[PDB]
Amino acid sequence: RMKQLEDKVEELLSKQYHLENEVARLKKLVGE
Amino acid sequence: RMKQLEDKVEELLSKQYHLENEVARLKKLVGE
Amino acid sequence: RMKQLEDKVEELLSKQYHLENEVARLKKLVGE
Repeated sequence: RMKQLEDKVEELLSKQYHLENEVARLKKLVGE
Repeated sequence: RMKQLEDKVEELLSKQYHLENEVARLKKLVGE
Repeated sequence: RMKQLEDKVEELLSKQYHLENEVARLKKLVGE
């Protein structure tokens, strides 16, 4: 239970950090 | 309380996948 | 070890809301 969740949360958190860097870079292109 | 959690992570998993999809797509369409 | 998990589910939940917001706009801002 606990462990499984913990795994799945660090992965999603991992993904999230990247997703944000991408969106930040998308914002730059398009226009500020 | 653990099923609860499974439930919110369940939600986050899904929303993350549709987000990434949207972003990848946008990245493509936008271009430089 | 429970509060930690709970506290992480919130970072993800929090960032998730903001990112969907960011992309939703860029979408309209691109026509997409």
